[PDB]
Amino acid sequence: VVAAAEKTGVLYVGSKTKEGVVHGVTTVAEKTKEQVTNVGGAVVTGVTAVAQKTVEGAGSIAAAT
Amino acid sequence: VVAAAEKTGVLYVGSKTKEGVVHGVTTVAEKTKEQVTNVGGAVVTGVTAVAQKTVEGAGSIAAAT
Amino acid sequence: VVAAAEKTGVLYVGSKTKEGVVHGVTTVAEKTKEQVTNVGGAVVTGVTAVAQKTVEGAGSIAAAT
Amino acid sequence: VVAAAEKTGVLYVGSKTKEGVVHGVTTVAEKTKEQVTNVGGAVVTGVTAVAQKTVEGAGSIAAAT
Amino acid sequence: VVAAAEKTGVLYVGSKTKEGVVHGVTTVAEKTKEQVTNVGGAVVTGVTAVAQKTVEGAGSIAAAT
Amino acid sequence: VVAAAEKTGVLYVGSKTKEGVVHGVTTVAEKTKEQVTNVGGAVVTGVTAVAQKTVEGAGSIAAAT
Amino acid sequence: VVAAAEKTGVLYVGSKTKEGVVHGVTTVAEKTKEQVTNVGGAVVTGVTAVAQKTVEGAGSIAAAT
Amino acid sequence: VVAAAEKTGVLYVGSKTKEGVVHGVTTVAEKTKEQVTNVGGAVVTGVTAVAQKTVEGAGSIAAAT
Repeated sequence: VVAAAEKTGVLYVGSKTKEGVVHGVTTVAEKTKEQVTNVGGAVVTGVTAVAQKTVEGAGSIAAAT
Repeated sequence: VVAAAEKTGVLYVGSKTKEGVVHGVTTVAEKTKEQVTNVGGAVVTGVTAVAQKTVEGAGSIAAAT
Repeated sequence: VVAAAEKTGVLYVGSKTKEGVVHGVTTVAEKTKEQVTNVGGAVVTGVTAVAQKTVEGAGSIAAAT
Repeated sequence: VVAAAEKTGVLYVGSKTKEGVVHGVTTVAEKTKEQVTNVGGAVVTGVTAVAQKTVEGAGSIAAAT
Repeated sequence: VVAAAEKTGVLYVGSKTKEGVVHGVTTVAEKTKEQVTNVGGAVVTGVTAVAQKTVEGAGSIAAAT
Repeated sequence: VVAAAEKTGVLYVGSKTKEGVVHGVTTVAEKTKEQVTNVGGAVVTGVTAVAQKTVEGAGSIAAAT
Repeated sequence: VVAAAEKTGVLYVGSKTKEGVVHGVTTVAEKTKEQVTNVGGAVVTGVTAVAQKTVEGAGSIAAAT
Repeated sequence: VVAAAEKTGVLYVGSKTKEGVVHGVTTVAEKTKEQVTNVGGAVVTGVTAVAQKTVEGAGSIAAAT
C-alpha cells in the first residue's frame, strides 16, 4: 500500500434561500468493525459553499484497513 | 496496491430557492465490516455549490480494504 | 503502508438565508471497533463556507487500521 | 506506517442568517473500542466560515490504530 | 333604513401545517369616500379557526352609507 | 337609521404550525374621507382561533356615515 | 341614528407554533378625514386566541360620522 | 345619536411558541382630522389570549364624530 505524488477575474455568488439542510461527507452504519475517513484534499460544505484554487499541491493517501 | 502521480473571466452564479436538501458523498449500511472514504481531491456540497480551479496538482490514493 | 508527497481577482459571496442546518464530515455508528478521521487537507463547513487557496503544499496520510 | 512530505485581490463575504446550526468534523458512536481524530491541516467551522491561504506547508499523518 | 330582530358531542380538530397565510374580512381601496364595516355577528379567522355555537341571539344592523 | 334587537361536550383543538400570518378585519385605503368599524359582536383572530358560545344576546348597530 | 337592544364541558386548546404574526381589527390609511372604531362586543387577538361565553348581554352602537 | 341597552367545565389552553408579534385594535394614518376608538366591551390581545365570560351586562356607545 504505497502512494506517491510530486509537483514541480470576478467570481460572484449571490444566493437567497429560506431553508437549507446540507450534508458533506457522511458515513453511517449500525454494526461494523472499522470506519475510516482520510481527507488529503478539501471537503467544503454548506448552504452556500464556494471553493477557489484548492488542492493545488502534492497529496498522497495510503490506507490498508 | 501502488499509485503514483506527477506534474511538472466572469463566473456569475445567482440562485433563488425556498427549500433545499443536499447530500454530497454518502455511505450508509446496516451490517458491514469496513467503511472507507478517501478524498485526495475535493468534495464540494451545498444548496449553492461552486468549485473553480480545484484539484490542479498531483494526487495519489492507494487503498487495500 | 507508506505515503510520500513532494512539491518544489474579486471573489464576492453574498447569502441571505433564514434557516440553515449543515454537517461537514460526519461518522456515525452504533456498534463498531474503530473510528478514524485524519484531516491532512481542510474541512470547511458552515451556512456560508468559502475556501480560497487552501491545501497548496505537501501532505501525506498513512493509516493501517 | 510511514508518511513524509516536503516542500521547497478582494474577498468579500456577506451573510444574513436568522438560524444556523453547524457541525464540522463529528464522530459519534454508542459502543466502540477506539476513536481517533488527527488534525494536521485545518478544520474551519461556523455559521460563516472563511478559509484563505491555509495548509500551505508540509504535513504528514501516520496512524496505526 | 330600519332593521329589527327578535327571539324568544365531541368536536375534534387536529391540524398540521407548515406555512399559513390567512385573511378574514378585508376591504382594500385606493381612492374612495367611505369604508364601513359592521359586524353584529362573528368574524373568526386563523390558520386553525373553530367556531361553535356563535351568533345565537338577536342582532340588527342598519347602515345608510 | 334605526336598529333594534330583543331576546327574552368536548371541544379539542390541537394545532402544529411552523409559520402563521393572520389578519382579522382589515380596512386599508390610500385616499378616503371616512373609515368606520363597528364591532357589536365578536372578532376572534389568530394562528389558533377558537370561539365557543359567543354573541348570544341582543345587539344593534346603527350607522349613518 | 338610534340603536336599542334588550335582553331579559371540556375545551382543550393545544398549539405548537414557531413563528406567528397576527393582526386583529386594523384600519390603515394615508389621507383621510375620520377614523372610527367602536367595540361594543369583543376583539380577541393573538397567536392563540380563545373566546368562550363572551358578548352575552345587551349592546348598542350608534355612529353618525 | 342615541343608543340604549338594557338587561334584567374545564378550559385548558397550552401554547408553545418561539416568536409572536400581535396587534389588537390598530388605527394608523398619515394625514387625518379625527381618530376615535371607544372600547365599551373588551379588547383582549396577546401571544396567548383567553377571554372567558366577558361583556355580559349593558353597553351603549354613541359617537357623532
